[PDB]
Amino acid sequence: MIDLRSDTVTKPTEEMRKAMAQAEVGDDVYGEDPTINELERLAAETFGKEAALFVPSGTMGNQVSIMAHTQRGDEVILEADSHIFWYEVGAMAVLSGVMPHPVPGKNGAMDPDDVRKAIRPRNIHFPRTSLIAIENTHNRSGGRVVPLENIKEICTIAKEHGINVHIDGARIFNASIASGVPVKEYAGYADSVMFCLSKGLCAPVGSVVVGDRDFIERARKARKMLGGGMRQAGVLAAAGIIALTKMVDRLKEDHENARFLALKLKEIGYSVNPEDVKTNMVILRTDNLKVNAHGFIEALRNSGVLANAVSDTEIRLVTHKDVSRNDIEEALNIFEKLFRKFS
Amino acid sequence: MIDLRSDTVTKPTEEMRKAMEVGDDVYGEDPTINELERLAAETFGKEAALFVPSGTMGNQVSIMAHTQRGDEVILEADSHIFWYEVGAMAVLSGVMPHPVPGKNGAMDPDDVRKAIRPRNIHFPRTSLIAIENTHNRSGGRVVPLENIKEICTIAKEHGINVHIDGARIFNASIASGVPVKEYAGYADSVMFCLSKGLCAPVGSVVVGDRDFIERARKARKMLGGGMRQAGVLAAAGIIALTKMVDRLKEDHENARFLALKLKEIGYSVNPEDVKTNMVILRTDNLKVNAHGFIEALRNSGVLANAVSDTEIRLVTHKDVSRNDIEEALNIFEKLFRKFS
Amino acid sequence: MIDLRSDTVTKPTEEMRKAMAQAEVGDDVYGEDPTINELERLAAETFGKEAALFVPSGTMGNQVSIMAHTQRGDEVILEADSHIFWYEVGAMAVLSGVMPHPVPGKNGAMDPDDVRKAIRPRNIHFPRTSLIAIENTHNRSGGRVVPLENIKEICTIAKEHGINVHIDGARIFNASIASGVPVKEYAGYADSVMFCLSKGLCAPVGSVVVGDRDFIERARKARKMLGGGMRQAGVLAAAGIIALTKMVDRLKEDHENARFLALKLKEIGYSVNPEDVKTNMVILRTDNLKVNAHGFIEALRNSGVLANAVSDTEIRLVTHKDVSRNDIEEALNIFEKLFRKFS
Amino acid sequence: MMIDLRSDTVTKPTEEMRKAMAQAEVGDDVYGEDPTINELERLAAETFGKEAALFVPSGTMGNQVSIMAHTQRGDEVILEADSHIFWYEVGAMAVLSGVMPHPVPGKNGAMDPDDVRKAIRPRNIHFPRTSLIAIENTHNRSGGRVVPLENIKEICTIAKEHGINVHIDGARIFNASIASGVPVKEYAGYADSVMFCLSKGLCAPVGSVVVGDRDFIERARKARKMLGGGMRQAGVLAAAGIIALTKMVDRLKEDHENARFLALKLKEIGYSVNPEDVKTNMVILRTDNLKVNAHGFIEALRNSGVLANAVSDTEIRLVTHKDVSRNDIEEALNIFEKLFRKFS
Ligand SMILES: [Ca+2]
Ligand SMILES: [Ca+2]
Ligand SMILES: [Ca+2]
Ligand SMILES: [Ca+2]
Ligand SMILES: [Ca+2]
Ligand SMILES: [Ca+2]
Ligand code: NA
Ligand code: NA
Repeated sequence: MIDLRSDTVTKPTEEMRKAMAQAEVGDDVYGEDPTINELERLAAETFGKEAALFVPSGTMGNQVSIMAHTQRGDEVILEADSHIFWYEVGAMAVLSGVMPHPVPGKNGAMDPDDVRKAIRPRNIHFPRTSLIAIENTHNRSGGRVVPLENIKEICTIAKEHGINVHIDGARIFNASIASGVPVKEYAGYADSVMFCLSKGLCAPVGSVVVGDRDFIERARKARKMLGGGMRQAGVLAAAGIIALTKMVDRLKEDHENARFLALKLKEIGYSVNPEDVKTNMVILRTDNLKVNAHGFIEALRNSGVLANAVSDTEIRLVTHKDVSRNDIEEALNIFEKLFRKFS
Repeated sequence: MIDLRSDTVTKPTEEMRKAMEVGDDVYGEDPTINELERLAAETFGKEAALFVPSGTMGNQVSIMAHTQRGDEVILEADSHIFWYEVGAMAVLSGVMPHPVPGKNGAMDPDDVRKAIRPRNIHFPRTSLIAIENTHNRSGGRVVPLENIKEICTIAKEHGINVHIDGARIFNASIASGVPVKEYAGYADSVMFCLSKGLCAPVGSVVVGDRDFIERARKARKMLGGGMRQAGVLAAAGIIALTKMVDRLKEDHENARFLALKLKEIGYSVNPEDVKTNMVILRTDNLKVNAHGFIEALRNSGVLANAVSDTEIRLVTHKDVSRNDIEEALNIFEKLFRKFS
Repeated sequence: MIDLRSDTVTKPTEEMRKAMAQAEVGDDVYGEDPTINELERLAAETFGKEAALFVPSGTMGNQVSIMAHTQRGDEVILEADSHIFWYEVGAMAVLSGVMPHPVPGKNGAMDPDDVRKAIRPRNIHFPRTSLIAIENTHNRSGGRVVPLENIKEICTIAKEHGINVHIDGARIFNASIASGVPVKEYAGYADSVMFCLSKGLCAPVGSVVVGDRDFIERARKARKMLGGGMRQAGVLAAAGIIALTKMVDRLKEDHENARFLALKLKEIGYSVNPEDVKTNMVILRTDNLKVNAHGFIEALRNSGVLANAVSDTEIRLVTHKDVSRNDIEEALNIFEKLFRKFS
Repeated sequence: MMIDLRSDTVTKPTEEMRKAMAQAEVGDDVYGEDPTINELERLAAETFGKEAALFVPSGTMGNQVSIMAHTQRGDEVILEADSHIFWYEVGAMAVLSGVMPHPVPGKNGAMDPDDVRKAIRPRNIHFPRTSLIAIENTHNRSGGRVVPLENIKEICTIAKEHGINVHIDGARIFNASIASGVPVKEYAGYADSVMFCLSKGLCAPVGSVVVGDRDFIERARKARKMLGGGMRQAGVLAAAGIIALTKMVDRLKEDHENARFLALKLKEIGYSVNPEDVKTNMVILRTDNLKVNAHGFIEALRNSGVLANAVSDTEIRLVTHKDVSRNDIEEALNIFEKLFRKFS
């Protein structure tokens, strides 16, 4: 089918499948897997950091980072619509015993003044603000790119207060492709960065956390506690190396396809705003249709297109490697036919 | 000094000092604690009650008794549980707060409904909604009974518990005319303070169903609130609950007078917003910010707390007489000349 | 009834009642209660430490100490039969996220070599051992006194590893009166000590934690989090000062009464060991009786004597200010009658 | 290269596994759409006679999500005093679940049922609630010892009477089964949940599986999401797991035969080992009759081409697995014989 549900559904490339088959492995618990070691070395190098740690998921990447940055009772400033707050099962409270301090943002960009104001003064009644998290290409807002200046401004505030900064860069390469800002530049204004290998980059499993050597050592211990300490994970790391080193540039194609899809959907008559499409996500409202988002998703599935409803009136369409321009053209033919039925 | 920092500074009345029969509460044998809890449960129309050393403990054992690890707790964005309880909900219960904006403590029921998490693997389970009555941060504002009723209805629909942080619920009752028993009927649990406007030296009480209170009592033991001959404290608590409620009206009168007169001097206050024992004073029209003005106030005989860089909270209580208020106003008058 | 269940049942003396009624108080949250401040000053001085913190209970005292000494995932070495492990509702795991590491002891004295062996090596699989707790006048062994030499040897081991030492001194003054070792000497070989005011010292409520200034500041914030931050607690502190300054010497009376009780129980024929009784507790075994401990407790209760069973064959008898020699004599007459019935 | 007797975790994928992983049919497991993971879980559930199963990236995660699903904050978990959950899982039970471990000493990994019974907390405000009893099968620390089915049966009876959950840390449960002749479904029949590893003796590169009732597995799956074990196209890993379960269990007998040979021969040389205690893939060697300690002996073995781990200042653990052949065992033995001349 034509899967526009998310970029998480990307499948391994033929190059990845071959590398997994001949991957050199070892027990990572002993630090003896050569491929995992190389993946971490490459990731550290790529983001200009001292060290890196491979994890089974972006969620674990964010959570081990929070654990490594905080102490029980601490508070973590984060954007009110960020993944760490909305889609990580309340893990920060259970695993680290910390409280989130949601700060509103405009498409992922928290006003530097609101962030500075959310920092807790030193008082017996108050938690200690020890971490500030920023999400780049903010998911909930529709894959928007957080301006480099916003990140730089918040980094300055953090520095003045002795507060750590973590960038949830699950889709940081999409941000870099859209903005022209190198990932090293983003990373320089953060103490840690988590980036996904299993979304737009097409690896089957995993993410990576990069940061200072001492922070990574603490995160590695947290990873062991959480259950992310695998054995011969080099099989996964082999695909990860290809994802990191060879699948970044083509993300531009996903952006082009998302924009083309949006422009054409608007032409048909669907409620979409092509001007809001900055990366690989398109938000489709169903207010003008005879059925709501849930009913329209079912009609789409019957015609060969998969998508998710994110509310009763909104559907999200996400492009990726496994959605070609031909697939986009085919999907548009289907959307055209469904508009005749449901407008 | 003229202490306007909080109503927590109230000292025991002579009758409280004399009242302060005991036993070991761990064995449930302190008769005065037992009578205090019996009286509290009766007053709020609940099955059981639990004495605790502080309102923070009262709120926290209630959260522990209402939730499981990983749950989410809907609460007002400027509520005490979120801002002034040291992140205890995350450490003690492993729960995540889900702040919802409110207008003077009143969360729009529709916003509360939208904050409830659907059943999905990525989401915590919303198991509790907390409402703070006479919302501190907004100036000791009274949350409308209709707001609480509506939220209770939503909670019922979804099978979610409701906890009322009633640290100053009697102040609310006195101002609104709504009996505390009526407020409590729309909640599963209520925590109310004995150590603030009611003048007891120590403690608060949590009221609710018998099974919830049993869970809260075990949580209290875990937290370290299981005392021995606490009847010494309970004796003052009974007097606070049974003899000190009516006079809260005097604190409201003094707060309103203070606010009215401060407005006349020229300070940035809103006398029409003052319905209980608190006055929010803004410093945007002064030459110094809240922290600087608090220091000046201290040097002239007046104690108050800054609640932000531009806001000061003034609180009245039994130990601040009308004469004290008049004396404070003379001081505020002099300081307006200096910093305006 | 004649209460031998625990020394927690002690009621305030007339002196304490007057002091509580006349207590000079203030708001302790602002550090303004003069009586709490004097009690803490006196407590610190008495234990030879720079700071102290009054708490509502010994459990809170131990738990805030654990919170202030550890970080999530740490391990706490403690005696296998200690109160922190058995009677504190699993608080160490919930509040501090730490693991207990039980070590056997002989009457509360953990073999120093066993303690050194229980310290975890630096390995990703292992928690960090950051605290060693020692209980003085170890309850479960029968109110036994831990030798100063034992604490001294453990202190040296702790210093070598950079590990903190906490003494659960709930009944430390009973230990001091029996051994002749000043409480400041026991405390000199520990980082922190918690002692109770509400047991043998007769105060109605509370305990105190003593230690270094930084540690106490962290313990004070932990106390706020747990809910032990009270307002005009000077009412309780007034009785606390009398407990500390005027009720220590008379503990020797409780020790004398416990010894007399044990000797006479042995004379009657009960299975007791007077040679093991050096403080205010007597362990009585029901081995030679036609009933188990629980059934014996019931028989005692029906005859006017209260006590607790500590196992299916052992019951604990505890003396205190509120059980006089006359009461011990009357209890013995009852014990004599019951021995004829169940022996 | 060196003879690695450090652990069975070092097993490398077989040629068949490598091909199945690279060519695995995958999908997004978060949506429950990876066909290979789904088949691995179906097969695992069936093998253990349970309704459901959950793939996890490690045995530690398997145990921890099970503890999370079986307990509430403040609960106590009875477990053997030398078990992996207590010693080698980074204190995770306290941090993740807020539960207290209640160690019960065991005899060769087996806790006496009456000691388990006595460890259950009475209902009292001072005591945590005992909600889970964990049993480790082929108990590692004692030397890969096999816990009898009757021990597990008796504990199950006690747990049922008290309404307590039972979890089997079956990291090496197939080793127990091969040695005892007891099908794994029989061990599992006396437990609410069982975690078993695919990445040790079964030779898969990554992961373990938890089996149990549908509702428990659903709760464990949500715990897995929270801990970060919710992967995407994990079918790549599951492909090797299916082969581990279907083709690598019977040969564990070879690992046991190799360990028995190793022990018998080490005894003949003069080392302090007990061949009579060796029934699975582990041999405990004490250094009591050597003029060196445990760590020093490990260093000497390393210098001679043999890798092992010290588990005490006087104990070393030798583990056999697919990647150590009988010829490798003979080589190690010949070296052990000589190093016996140097250190005795
Ligand atoms: Ca993927
Ligand atoms: Ca007061
Ligand atoms: Ca007492
Ligand atoms: Ca007499
Ligand atoms: Ca392996
Ligand atoms: Ca050979
Ligand atoms: Na911590
Ligand atoms: Na729970």
